Amino acid sequence: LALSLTADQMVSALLDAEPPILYSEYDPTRPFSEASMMGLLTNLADRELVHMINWAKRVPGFVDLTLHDQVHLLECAWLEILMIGLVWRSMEHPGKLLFAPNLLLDRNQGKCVEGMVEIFDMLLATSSRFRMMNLQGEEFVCLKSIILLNSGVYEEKDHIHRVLDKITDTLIHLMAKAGLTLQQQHQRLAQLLLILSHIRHMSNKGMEHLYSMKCKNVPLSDLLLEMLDAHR
Amino acid sequence: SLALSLTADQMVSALLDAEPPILYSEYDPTRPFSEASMMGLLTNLADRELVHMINWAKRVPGFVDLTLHDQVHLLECAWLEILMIGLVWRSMEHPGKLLFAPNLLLDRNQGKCVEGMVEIFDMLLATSSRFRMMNLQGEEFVCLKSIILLNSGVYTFKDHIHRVLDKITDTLIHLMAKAGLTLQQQHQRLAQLLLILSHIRHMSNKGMEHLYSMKCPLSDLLLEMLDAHR
Amino acid sequence: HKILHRLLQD
Amino acid sequence: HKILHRLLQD
Ligand SMILES: CCC(=C(c1ccc(O)cc1)c1ccc(O)cc1)c1cccc(Nc2cccc(C)c2)c1
Ligand SMILES: CCC(=C(c1ccc(O)cc1)c1ccc(O)cc1)c1cccc(Nc2cccc(C)c2)c1
Repeated sequence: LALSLTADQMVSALLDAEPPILYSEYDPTRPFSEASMMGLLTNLADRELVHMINWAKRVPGFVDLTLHDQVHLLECAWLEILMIGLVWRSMEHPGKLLFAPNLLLDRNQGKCVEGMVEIFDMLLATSSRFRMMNLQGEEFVCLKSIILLNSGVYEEKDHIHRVLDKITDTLIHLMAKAGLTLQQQHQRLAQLLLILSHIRHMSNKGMEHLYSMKCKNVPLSDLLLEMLDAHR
Repeated sequence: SLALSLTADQMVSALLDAEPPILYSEYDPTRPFSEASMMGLLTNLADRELVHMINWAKRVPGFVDLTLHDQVHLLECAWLEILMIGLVWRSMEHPGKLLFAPNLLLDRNQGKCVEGMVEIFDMLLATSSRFRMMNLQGEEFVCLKSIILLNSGVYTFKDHIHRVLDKITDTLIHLMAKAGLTLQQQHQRLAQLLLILSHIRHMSNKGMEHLYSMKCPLSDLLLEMLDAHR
Repeated sequence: HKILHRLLQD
Repeated sequence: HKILHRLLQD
C-alpha cells in the first residue's frame, strides 16, 4: 500500500504526520544550572518521544513492519530524529539552537553543561548547512523518514529498501519541480544524504554522553531510560 | 584547484591509481587467539595501513589543495571509517568472513576472542553482504572512500570541499549511466550507497569508543589518531 | 514489555 | 606537533 503512493501523495502524507513544536518548561527567572538545563532538555525529549512514536506509525511502510522491528528502528534512530528536528527549526536562527520557542540558546549558554559546546557547534554547523542549501520542508520530512527507516536496517529487509527507494524518488521529484537540472538534482540529493552521516555522528556522541551521566545518576524518565539501554 | 577541471573518466582513473596496496598481517597460525594478541594483530595491521592511507589521501583529487591542518583534521576524523570501508570491500567475496589481510581471514566466531567485538563484527559482515548484493564495483568503491575522507570532518571546522564532493557525485552517476542503469536506477543506487556511509560512520564511532577504552599496546601514531577523538 | 513496545502496540 | 603532520608533508 505504501508502494502504491505517488510522489505527491508521499509528500502530503509525511507533512500531515508532522509532530508539533513543543515548549520547554524553561523558567526565565530560575537561574541556570547544568542539572536544570539537561533536565529541561530531558523533559522536552521525553514529551517529543511520544509524538515521534505516533509520527512513526504514519510514515508509509513503517506499520507494515514487525512490531519488534519497529521497536528496533526507533531505539536506533530516536536521537537522530530529535536532532534533525532541532536543526531544522533552528535554520532561521543563525548562531542559535531553538530547542523550543521559549528555549533559544547560543553556544555560550551551551557551556553551562560541561563539554556540550562540541555537539553544540556541530548542530549549528548542520543548521547553517541547511540554511545555505535552503532546505525545504518537503525535503526535511523526507530526510527524517529516511533516518527512521535507514539507521537500524543493518529477513524481509527489501520492503524497507523498497520504501527508501520510493522516498528517493520523492526527493528527486521535488527537485525537478523546483527547476533543478539533472546534474543539480543528483548533487543536491547527495548533499542531503551526506548530512545524515553527520547526524549519525552527532547522535552517537550524544548517546555516549547520555549513557555516562545515567551512571552519574545526577532525572531520566522511564521511556528515555529504556531508549538509552538499547545502545548499551 | 585542478581537481575540478577533470573529466569523470580521469577522476576514476586518478582514484584507481591512488589505491593503497593490500598489506599482510603478522598472523601466526601456530599460535592461537587471545584477546590481547588479536587486538595486537589488528593494531599492527592498522598502523601500517595508515601510512599508505596518507599517500592515498594526497592523491585524492582536491585533497592536496587543502590546508595541511585541514588535511590533518579530515584524516583524524575519517581514518577508521576509511579502514572499515576497505575491510568491508575486500571481504565482499568472502561471505560470513572478514578479510583483514590475505593471511588473516576471520569469521564472526573468532570475533568473540575479544570481549564484545562480535557486535561490530556482525555490522561489518552486514555491510559487506549489502555491498555484495548490490554488486558494488571497484570504480564505485573508490568514489565512496574518497567521499568519506572529504565529508566526515567537513562540518568540524569548505566550499572547495563541497565542490569536489559534487564532482565525485557526478563521477558516481557517470559510472552508473555507463553500466546501463536507467535514470531512476541511477539516483536510487546513489542514495543506497550514500546511506551506507551513515552505517560506516556508526561502526567507526562504536569502534573508536572501544579503542580509547583499552588505552585504559598501540603505536604513537594511533595514540595521536585516537586522541583526536577525545 | 518495553514501554516503546507498548506504545507502538496501542 | 603531530606525527600525522610529518607524514602528510613526506
Ligand atoms: C542536542 C541536544 C540534546 C537533547 C535534545 C535534542 C533535541 C531535542 O529536540 C530535545 C533534546 C537531549 C538532551 C537530553 C536528552 O535526554 C535527550 C536529548 C542532547 C543529547 C545528548 C547530549 C546532550 N548534551 C550533553 C553533552 C555533553 C555531556 C552531557 C552529559 C550532555 C544534548
Ligand atoms: C574492524 C576491526 C578494527 C580495526 C581494523 C579495521 C580495518 C583494518 O583494515 C584493520 C584494522 C582496528 C583494530 C585496532 C586498531 O587499533 C585500529 C583498527 C577495530 C576497530 C575498533 C575496535 C575493534 N575491536 C574491538 C575492540 C574492543 C572492544 C570491541 C567491542 C571491539 C576493531
